[PDB]
Amino acid sequence: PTNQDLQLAAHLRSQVTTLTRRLRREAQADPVQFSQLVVLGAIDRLGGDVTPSELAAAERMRSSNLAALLRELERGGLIVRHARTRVSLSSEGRRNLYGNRAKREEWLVRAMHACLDESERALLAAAGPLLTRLAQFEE
Amino acid sequence: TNQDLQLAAHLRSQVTTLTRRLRREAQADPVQFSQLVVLGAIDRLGGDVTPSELAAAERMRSSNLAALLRELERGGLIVRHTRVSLSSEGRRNLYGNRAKREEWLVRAMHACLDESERALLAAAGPLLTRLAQFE
Repeated sequence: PTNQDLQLAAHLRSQVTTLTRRLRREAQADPVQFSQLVVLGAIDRLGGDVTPSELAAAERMRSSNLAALLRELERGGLIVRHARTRVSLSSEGRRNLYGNRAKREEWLVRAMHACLDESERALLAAAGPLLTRLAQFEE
Repeated sequence: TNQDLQLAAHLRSQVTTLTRRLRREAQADPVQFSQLVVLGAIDRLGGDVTPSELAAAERMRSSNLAALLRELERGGLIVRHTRVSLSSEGRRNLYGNRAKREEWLVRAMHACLDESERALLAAAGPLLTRLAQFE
């Protein structure tokens, strides 16, 4: 393992985490909304019919803490709790999540038109799927 | 914008997924995890922060935050002086965690990518930094 591979990893890490944190700010959502969005996005990611436990585990979230945000989400109609207990997005929940994601994506399009040319977007299109491959790596 | 929107939806997902994978390779349970987030937040802000600027910086709620600090102090990772800083052990945990994510990424990039894939990433990477600094 070369040191140059170590500096490529350091760079890739800072770039991908730094871009992810900017996209966080583009949610345009106060503390309460932001905490809620994370839970919501997590449920949709896991396929939308999930135990509190599975959700806590996937978000390395604490059982105690999720219990309370799940409580807020139901009061606000964004999730629906059945049946073991499983939570789902209500269609208000979807409209909200997809909503925020549509904002962040509009934002990014405008970054990409202002920051990059066509051949640079084409590189990002080739490179982006390799991020997924590293994200899904099993050794 | 159809392609444009396609690219941006993919790109967002690709970045935030690998960043999710990165914080898993902390290999921390929930309690140790929730903590690194405040540690990094404090480090990122220069490390002489009050709870409020902190809570504010990070889109973060104060119940949550107050409770994390007390764990952090008791664990020996932060020092209190109404302002808050990282102890050396806290600087050590944080940077140790960063190192280990890097070590993990290296193995990942050597195992599942070929040489030209890694070079595309070296080439595309910086573009990610520009989109992040788009103020």
